[PDB]
Amino acid sequence: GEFRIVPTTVALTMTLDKLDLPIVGKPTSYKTLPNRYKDVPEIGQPMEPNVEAVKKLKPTHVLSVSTIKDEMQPFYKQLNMKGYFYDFDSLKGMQKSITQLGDQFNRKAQAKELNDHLNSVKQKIENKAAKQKKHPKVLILMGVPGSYLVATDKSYIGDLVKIAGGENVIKVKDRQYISSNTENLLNINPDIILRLPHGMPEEVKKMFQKEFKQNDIWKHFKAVKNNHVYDLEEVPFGITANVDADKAMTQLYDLFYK
Ligand code: HEM
Repeated sequence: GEFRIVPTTVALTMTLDKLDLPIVGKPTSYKTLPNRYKDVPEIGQPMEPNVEAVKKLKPTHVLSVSTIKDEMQPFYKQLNMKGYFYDFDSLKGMQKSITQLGDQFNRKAQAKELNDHLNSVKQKIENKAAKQKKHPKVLILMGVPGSYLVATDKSYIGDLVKIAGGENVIKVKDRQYISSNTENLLNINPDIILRLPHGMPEEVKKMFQKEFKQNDIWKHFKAVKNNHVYDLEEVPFGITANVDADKAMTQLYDLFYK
């Protein structure tokens, strides 16, 4: 009858806190987790939780996200439990996931409240963006340890850019993040370049720093010449949606129009 839930991602953990739910394990993260989970044990990093540690807690439900569904299949196999891959790649997707979590875990009122808040902020920002005369063309880079990718409309940051009134210069939509070389970056004309870090932020920012100094293509971008290359904080600007999308939407709108 009772649920023993283990969220494997920081976004899921913060979502279950907004839903007023207890959990039995939590991800290993450098990020701030809700205070109420201070004492629950860590189960390893989101992308590779410890199979042995998760089993130990006798969970009823182990939760993951759409963004890494394929890379998580072996984990769930070894766990020998049902895969849960909540869509956290857009506001609409996360809204659906929140409703689903509310239904699964008897938190329908709490889910509706959070969804209503996020919907209200989204609508308000989209309303403001509609009234803007100009809309920046935007290139979004997602830096990970060793390399950087380009974010599409299918990624959370892509959705945020769209909501805030930006036009993503990357038009391909079949995956969330694409290689630095999938679309050619000489064929785009962005007003704004956004750089988001992941996994190892310190290493990523010095990597972006060195890339922009050493790869000749960047000096020629007008966003670079006009000082509109922005390094975004991984919190609220992460690799998936999170319940602090209200802050992310508001902050991005304010960066675009100031
Ligand atoms: C390139 C090598 C990569 C490395 C070494 C890496 C490493 C990490 C690390 C260290 C974390 C935990 C950060 C924390 O302490 O909270 C994390 C989280 C995560 N990563 Fe990556 N990452 C990489 C690329 C990617 C890519 C390409 C994706 C998929 C688009 C991805 C998806 C995720 C997701 C969904 C989480 C959980 C986010 C959350 O906790 O809400 N990672 N990764």
